[PDB]
Amino acid sequence: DDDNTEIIKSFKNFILEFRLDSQFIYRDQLRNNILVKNYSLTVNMEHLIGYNEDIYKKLSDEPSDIIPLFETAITQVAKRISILSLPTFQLILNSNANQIPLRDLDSEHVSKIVRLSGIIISTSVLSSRATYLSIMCRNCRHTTSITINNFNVSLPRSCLSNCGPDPYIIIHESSKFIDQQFLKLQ
Amino acid sequence: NDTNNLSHQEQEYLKEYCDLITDLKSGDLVDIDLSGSLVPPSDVFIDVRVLKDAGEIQTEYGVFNLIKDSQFFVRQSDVERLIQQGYLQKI
Amino acid sequence: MYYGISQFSEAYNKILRNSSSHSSCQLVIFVSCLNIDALCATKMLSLLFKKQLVQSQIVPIFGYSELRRHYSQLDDNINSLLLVGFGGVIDLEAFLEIDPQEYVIDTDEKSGEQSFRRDIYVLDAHRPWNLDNIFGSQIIQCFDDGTVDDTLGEQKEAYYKLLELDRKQRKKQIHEYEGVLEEYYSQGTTVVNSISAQIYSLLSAIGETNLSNLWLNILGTTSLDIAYAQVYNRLYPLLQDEVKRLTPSSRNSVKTPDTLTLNIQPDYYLFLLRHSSLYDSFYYSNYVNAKLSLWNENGKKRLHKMFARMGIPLSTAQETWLYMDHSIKRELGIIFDKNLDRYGLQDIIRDGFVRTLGYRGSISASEFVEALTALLEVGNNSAQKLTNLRKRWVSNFWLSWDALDDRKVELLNRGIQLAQDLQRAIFNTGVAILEKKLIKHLRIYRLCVLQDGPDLDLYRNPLTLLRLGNWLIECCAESEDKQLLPMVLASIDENTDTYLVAGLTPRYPRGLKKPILNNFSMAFQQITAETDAKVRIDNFESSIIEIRREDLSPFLEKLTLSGLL
Amino acid sequence: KFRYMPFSPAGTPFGFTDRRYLTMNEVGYVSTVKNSEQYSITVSFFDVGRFREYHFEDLFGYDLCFLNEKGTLFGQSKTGQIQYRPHDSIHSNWTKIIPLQAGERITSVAATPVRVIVGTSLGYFRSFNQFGVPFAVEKTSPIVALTAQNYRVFSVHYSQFHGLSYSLSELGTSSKRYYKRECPLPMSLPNINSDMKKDANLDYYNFNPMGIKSLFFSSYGDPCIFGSDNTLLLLSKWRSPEESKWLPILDSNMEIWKMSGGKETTDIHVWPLALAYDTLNCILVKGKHIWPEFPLPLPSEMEIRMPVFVKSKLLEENKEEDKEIQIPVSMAAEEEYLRSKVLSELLTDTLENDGEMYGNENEVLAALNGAYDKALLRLFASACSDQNVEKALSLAHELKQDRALTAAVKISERAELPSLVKKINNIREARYEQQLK
Amino acid sequence: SLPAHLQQTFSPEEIQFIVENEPIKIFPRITTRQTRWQLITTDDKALNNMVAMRSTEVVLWIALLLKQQSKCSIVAPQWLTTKELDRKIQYEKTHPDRFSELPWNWLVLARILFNKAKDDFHDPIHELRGKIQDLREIRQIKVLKGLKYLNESHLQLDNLSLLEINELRPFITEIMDKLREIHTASLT
Ligand SMILES: [Zn+2]
Repeated sequence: DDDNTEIIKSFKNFILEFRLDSQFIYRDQLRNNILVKNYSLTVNMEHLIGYNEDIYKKLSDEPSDIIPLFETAITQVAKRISILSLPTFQLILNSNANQIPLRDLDSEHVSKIVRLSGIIISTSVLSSRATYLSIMCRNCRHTTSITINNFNVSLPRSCLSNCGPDPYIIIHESSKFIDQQFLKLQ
Repeated sequence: NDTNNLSHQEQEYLKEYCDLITDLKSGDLVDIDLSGSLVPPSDVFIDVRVLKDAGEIQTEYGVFNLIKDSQFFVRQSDVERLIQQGYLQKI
Repeated sequence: MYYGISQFSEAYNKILRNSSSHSSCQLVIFVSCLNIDALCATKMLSLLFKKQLVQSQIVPIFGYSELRRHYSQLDDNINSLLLVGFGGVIDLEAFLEIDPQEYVIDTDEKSGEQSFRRDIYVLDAHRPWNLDNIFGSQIIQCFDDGTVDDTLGEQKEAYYKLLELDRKQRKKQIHEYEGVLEEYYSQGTTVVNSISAQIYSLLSAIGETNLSNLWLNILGTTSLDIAYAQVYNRLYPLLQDEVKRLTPSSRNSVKTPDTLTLNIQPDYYLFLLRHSSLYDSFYYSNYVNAKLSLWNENGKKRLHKMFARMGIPLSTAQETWLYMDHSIKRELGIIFDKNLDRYGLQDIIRDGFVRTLGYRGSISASEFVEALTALLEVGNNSAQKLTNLRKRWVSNFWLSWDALDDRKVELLNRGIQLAQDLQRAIFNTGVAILEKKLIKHLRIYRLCVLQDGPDLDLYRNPLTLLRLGNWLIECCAESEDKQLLPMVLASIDENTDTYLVAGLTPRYPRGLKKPILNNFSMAFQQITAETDAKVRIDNFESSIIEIRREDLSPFLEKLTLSGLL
Repeated sequence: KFRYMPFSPAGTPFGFTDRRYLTMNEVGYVSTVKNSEQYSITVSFFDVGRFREYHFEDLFGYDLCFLNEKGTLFGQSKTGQIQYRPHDSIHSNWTKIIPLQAGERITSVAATPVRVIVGTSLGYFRSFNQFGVPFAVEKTSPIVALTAQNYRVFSVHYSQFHGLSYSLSELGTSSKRYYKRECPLPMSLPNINSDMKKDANLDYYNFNPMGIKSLFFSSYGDPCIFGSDNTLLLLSKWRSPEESKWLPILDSNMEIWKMSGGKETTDIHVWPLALAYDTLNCILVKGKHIWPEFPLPLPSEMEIRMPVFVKSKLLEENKEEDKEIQIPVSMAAEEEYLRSKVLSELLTDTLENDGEMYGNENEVLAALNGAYDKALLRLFASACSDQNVEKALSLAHELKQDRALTAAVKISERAELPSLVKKINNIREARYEQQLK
Repeated sequence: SLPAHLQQTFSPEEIQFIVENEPIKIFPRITTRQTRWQLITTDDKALNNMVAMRSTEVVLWIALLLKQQSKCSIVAPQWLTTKELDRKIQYEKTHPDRFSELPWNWLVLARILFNKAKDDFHDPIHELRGKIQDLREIRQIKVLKGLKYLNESHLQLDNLSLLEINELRPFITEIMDKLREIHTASLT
């Protein structure tokens, strides 16, 4: 339970303190992005490694679990530098690690950060995914909500307020969504 | 205080205005260089590197030998005009 | 004139007094380009005089040809001039048209000391000196490591007695002193000490010591380790004391974006370890190639075999060293203790200096000097082309100079990127020389000549040629136990139709007692004095010469016929 | 229990480290670092214009050091080895080794422009000229501290069997003169706190078992010392033995208490350096260890003030959270009048005997007299407002200038005290007659 | 005649020049008290009567000129300390419209002293550099709220620094002028 708070605290203190010479480059970037209504941050791996190698080690071992924690840390900083409401911010990464040729990817690489290159050959249309979502309970007519995030979920079955075996339905009239797209790399 | 694009009335106008500027710059108030720099003086001493081979030249403070890609440690109040003319860089 | 360590302060006081006036540029520095130690020294001096508000000019110089030109044009109110990194071996009063009577201001009636309107100061550890410079030449003022006073009694005596002397007794005496001086002259070159080191002692004397100065000291010193290992080894302990002295209290505190540190820790004779990859660090190391014969597959397979036994997966050994896994990074210091012995490769382990500033990551002095050197080499009818080339090489001085500043790390990274390509191109020529067996094994010395190559232009610069020579010398030093021989290396140019020639010494292996001396100087000199051939001698390092295409073979024929080799 | 140890003015222990300060004064300070079996020493100056900072190596492990603006003196307490170094190059340094009995050790050393002095645990005193020629040997109480300023020298001595004591002397080249010889010293001891508290500062008491934090002569040659209670003491009227007396002139703890808003910031410590007229030069040290470290932090300046206040009363008077406590005007005026009086007397004694150094100090004395009457007028007016004619009249005697007495008449008129107007004018007439005489 | 970028405003160089004329407290390492300085735009007595390690007050440009060399040390202003900056941040958070009462030159002086005099502070410099940033960010929030009250008549500002005003000058004055033109045109 406490580990989720220590990790968030660590990335929060990263953004608030990384100077190179005399400019707090991530505080300035995060402020300048909000003014043009861009809710994201472009972190660079080499700076993270320079600041504290342990954080990069945690990120390198379990990326599916740790990327959401760093994203919520960005939101917590974004409020302090601009409010005396905002969505959850998108984390974006840059790296210079060795490229893997696309033909060499195999079972040794599952759930690892990978850098590669190629040619885009196809693009899908946009489609909608849910982030904040509201729920109605069919029997008692009680209501609640859930927060999805898009890393590797289904509707729950613990009924509340007997209340039945599978009583939950979605209120699309009070829920939030985001864009998603598919691509093919050759 | 080159000419082909100016109309002839403009060609004499420019000469007239140059005469006026040098008249103001001369006489009383001569102690302040009205055509000099407008940026406040930051430092007395600077390091300047030699960009063009103008050879040996004279200036009110003294004589310089502009050996290409040599470097000077000198007071700015002297070399300000040579920086403006483009023989020197501040590095 | 010469001064001792106990009297450097006095020259400094004299200079401050003599170059006082603000009306004129009363102080001039002449510095040899294409030398690192000279560069660093000059840097140090510049900072000192900066603090002292001494108006001055810095001029880089290529060689003797340029030296005369630059000296010629000097104004009379130039009360003081410094010669950095050259000149100790030659009579300066002979080299220039010096009449002392054109420069004495005042003769001190009491001392007999003549005060001159233009004073010339010299810094160089090349030996032996031209004796007049020490003894006769009053305007000339050079610094010595007590070497002159300690050694030269018979020679000093010989010089003065020979000068004073100007029938059986007279004949015997003259013959005697002729002998003495003849014995002293014409001995192989050697270079005994670091320029920057001497200046650091002066800074010590004044009280100007700081980490910015000490790091320059280390940098300058470090440049010697490749070629004059003995020197480096003599100097080294002093550096440890200084680093331990000036490092602050409360050590091993938490980082800050402002925290700077300098510390002693392991370093490896591996080519740029903390950049590129671990595998490339071994593969391009100048020492490893001599120890495992990497020019052929029976050598390369030994390297693969080593990493397999060390327990490092070969696909991770090729990853960029910054991104390589943390566990391997911290276990590497123990893995080498268990495995290098089986490959006869234990000499890889040593201690060195590492510096870091804030959050931007560590670098060692050994890596820094390679970056500097690379920037020197590759930074961006016949007489005009020569002129253009020589002028281009001087701009790289400033492209190097500006990289000594912590505010300009951007330029240093470019230097490192160039260093990697230079070593790659050197290795790809060395393998061709060995596999085609272009080394000719003459009885007295080893000869090698490059008639063609993938791009032979890279060897037109002296420094690059020296790097290739240094590669071949390690290979020749380890390939057989027998026959430590001199080596000659040459490269043609299609624009001049001239061969650029270098004469190279042997050397003893790293792990093993007087030093040897480079004798090519006298040899080259004597054949040049004799020969019909069209040749050039103007370089500070006399071991390097140039000659036209058709004249190489008669020159080398006369050279091998000579007994001076 | 007590044990003898070496000392030098305001040194530091090694602590956990391989380096320390040997001593400090107004001119500069000395530091050293240990390098396996050898030591490196560094000498620093605040007058960077006048002097050059320098360094050298010691193989012998000196543990004693003394500085003046002519040179530096170094010693080894166990081996008896000593060395003196002039600041100039011209007079080359010289060394000597001094005899010692079994278990005897040197406790302190000091030097004038022409005299060299050494003291030991067994109470032996030895003296030499600036070229090591011996002059005399004497047997006294064991010495624990020494200091000098030109020809004036100030010494401290302690024994189980003779108590704590001090001496004052002047090594005039015309003649040597003693003003006090091992007379009793009223200094506050630290032993009770060291025996009871177990504060983990025991290393400092091992390093300095006397707990005498520092001692030096003023900028006008007055003898001064800083106690283990963190109080500054000065010896007044030393020229007159029936009038000589010790004066407490500043309590550091009381200042930090007020500065903190009446709070107990025991994490803060004061390290004294030198006394410049009315102002202390000092380092403000924070954290575990009550002494400074490297690189040297910048100094601070602080004025002396008389001990008159009370914490509880000032808290009651006072009653943003750290705001320094507000004080009654009566206390402020009283403290000023006492401080003005003491300062004027000390300055007067200095001028009476040694004259002006610079040609303007009389003007400061005039300013002090003005401040003195001004403070008394405020106190007088308070007494008049209270209608205490007796106390107001007693205060009026202490005013100097008739300007102030005229103001006192106006104050009495505002107080509507014609009796006091009358009696002040009687005093003014009497003092005018005394001025006419 | 005059450059286009100097028609209505001061450049940051001129702002630095203006700030440099203020007095500052120093400790000299040499004694000048018994040539003499003979200045014409300032007092001359203080520099002629210096005594080593005796505190004195001089103009800032001469103070930086001395600190260039060994001869001087600069005392930091009392507001430039961790305790005071903590209190000012708390004031800023407590009063969501008022500006805290920092001196008119706080940004300029902080960014001069951190470069020229990094060695003479008592607090650790890497904390001061953080607290200065916190103050500037909070003040920028308060500025962005205020630009919704540009009007035809006037505005009041308090404790806003010189550099902060100069940053905003060409925007506020221009938009306010055009609102004035639109309004008065309807009256006429
Ligand atoms: Zn329910």
